Parts: sequence; C-alpha cells; structure tokens
Amino acid sequence: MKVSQALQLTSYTEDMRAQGLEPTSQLLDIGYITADDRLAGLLDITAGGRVLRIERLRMANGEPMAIETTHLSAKRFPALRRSLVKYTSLYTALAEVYDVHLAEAEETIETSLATPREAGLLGTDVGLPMLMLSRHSQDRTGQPVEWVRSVYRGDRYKFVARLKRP
Amino acid sequence: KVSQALQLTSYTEDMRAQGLEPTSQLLDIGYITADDRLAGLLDITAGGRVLRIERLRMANGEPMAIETTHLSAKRFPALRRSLVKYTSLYTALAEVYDVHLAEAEETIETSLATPREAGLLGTDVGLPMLMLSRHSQDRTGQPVEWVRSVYRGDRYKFVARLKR
Ligand SMILES: N[C@@H]1[C@@H](O)[C@H](O)[C@@H](COP(=O)(O)O)O[C@@H]1O
Ligand SMILES: N[C@@H]1[C@@H](O)[C@H](O)[C@@H](COP(=O)(O)O)O[C@H]1O
Repeated sequence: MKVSQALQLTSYTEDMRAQGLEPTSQLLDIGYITADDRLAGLLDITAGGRVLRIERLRMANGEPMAIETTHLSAKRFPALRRSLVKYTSLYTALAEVYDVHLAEAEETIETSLATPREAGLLGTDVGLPMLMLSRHSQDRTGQPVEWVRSVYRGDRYKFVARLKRP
Repeated sequence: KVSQALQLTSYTEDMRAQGLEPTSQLLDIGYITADDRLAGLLDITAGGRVLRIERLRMANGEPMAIETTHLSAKRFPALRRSLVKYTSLYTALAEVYDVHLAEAEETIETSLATPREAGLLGTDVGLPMLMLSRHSQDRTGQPVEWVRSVYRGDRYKFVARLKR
C-alpha cells in the first residue's frame, strides 16, 4: 500500500505521473520571510534577505501524501509567488518563467513525528512515524535554487536508491 | 546524530569516513529456512539454507542500529569464523571468498521500535525508527546479501546526492 519512490532530482508532479497517480495541491501558506544566517547560507543570499516560502499539501488522486515547505530567494525570483497562480509545478514555473533548471541536489531522509496540524492535514494519527525530508537543490550554473523541508506520510511512502561500488 | 551518506559502502567504511570508531556486537548467528520471498532475493531454492546474522551497530559507543543480514549458507562456508576474523562482513567477503559487491538496491522507510529493539538500542517501544533494506549483487551479477537494518530515528539521517 506504499508508493515506492525512486530517489532522483524530480518534481512531485513528475513523481506522481510516474506512479500513474494524479497530483494536486492545496496552497497552505505563501509569503515572504527574512532569512536568518542558516537560510541565507543555504540560498547564498545576505542575512536578512527576503525569502519566498511556499507551503503546500501534496495529494495523489485526492488523498493527502505530503506537506512540503520550499524556500527560494525572493530577490532572484520576484515574480515566482504570483506565477504559482498559473503553474501547479514549481519546477515547471522555474524553467518556463526564469529558464532555471535544477542539476544537483542533496536530499536527507529522517523519521520523527508530525505536529498536530500536520497530522490533521495528512489525516494520520499523530503517533505515526513520518518521513521527514529535506532537499537542497542547485541549478546548472551552480547556484542554490531551493531549500525544502517536507513531511511525507510514513504509511504511504518508501524511498528507493540504487547504489554503486567502484 | 549520524548524518550517513548513502553509496555501496560498509558500515565500517561509513564510520571511518566520519572519524567515528566502528564497533559491533554479534547478537546471534544461525541458519534459517528460506521462504519463497527470501529464496527469490538470494537466488536459492525455496527450501534452502540461509545464514542469518544479527548485529548491534554502535556509533562510537552508543547503540545506533540493529542489522539483520541474510546470505546463502551454501555459498559461504565458515562465514561465522570469517566474520569474527575480519569484523567487517564486506572485508570478509572480499578477503575470504573473493566476492566483491558491484551494486545494490536500498529501500528506506519508517517503522516502530519493537520491545526487543528498544531493549537493545536503549530506547522506547513504539518510537520512530528508520528502516533500511539493502539487496546487493556481486560483480558476477549474483545476489549476495539481503539486509534489513533498523536505526534509531532520533540519531540517524540518510543522505543522498541527486543528479538529473
Ligand atoms: N522533494 C521535491 C521538492 O523539493 C520540490 O519542491 C517539489 C516540486 O514539485 P512541483 O514541481 O510539482 O511543484 O518536488 C519534490 O517533491
Ligand atoms: N547497510 C549495510 C549492510 O547492507 C552491509 O552488509 C554492512 C556491511 O558492513 P560491515 O559488516 O562493516 O562490512 O554495512 C551496512 O551499513
């Protein structure tokens, strides 16, 4: 009953199409925040710099799957907030509006528990182990584009990696 | 909180690459009979003999994970004393059997700590654990191991580099 998701630099939209599921989203919160030192470092901006934060509930065939909170430089992408009225895919929006294409990313996978609000939104018991992901992505020019923190349903996901030994 | 980068490396290698000292306790080792599932994973007959190895993994001194390894008993005579000799299963495989891992599929998912696991790992029953399952094949294309590891959710982080 779990989606088996390959670990690769792909969008949620791409990932769900690969599963033969229909991706939809509910915009939970969107707006600008000021970067602290941590976030400024992750986005290569000056501390105090403005960050577009996008929080979305991602669904598959209508069922909650994940809550994603992505962070981008507002200075680099000042029309991106409005462009998400037009695009359902952030990665598509980046490519079409700004000709930005992701090339490399570091992803982390951890497990812990949801907040009460997250559990409510995902329709899971608050004691259910969840998959807490982060993704730090850079584009073809080597600039960091996004820093994402996410909560994926522990009862709906496993991730799969291919390993190679030289 | 060990942030462990993912590639086909041994626990031993992973620990040394982080300055941490790799230490393990051998909990149990013995034969089991393969069901169809395990027989498929190890390319043996549905009633064949599997070596199951249970190990406690410690990062420095503190419990980190319980690792359950499955291999074909027929293919690896005297694996028990070989593991004792080399400590690293991957070192034993290479030095003793001339078996070298080439690729693996690793699954990452969540689970809850069982009473046995909570006891061994010094944690509480029913708290989140990261569960990794590794299916590895050697340079001849044969499966070598099927491994299931349960990590303390509060101490372990899986890291992957993604490329498009
Ligand atoms: N884990 C990634 C996120 O880091 C990324 O922000 C999202 C964009 O998805 P989309 O282009 O559908 O909006 O895709 C994946 O889910
Ligand atoms: N998850 C893997 C497992 O598949 C593998 O057998 C094990 C080998 O480690 P070692 O006994 O130190 O050679 O490394 C673990 O991290």
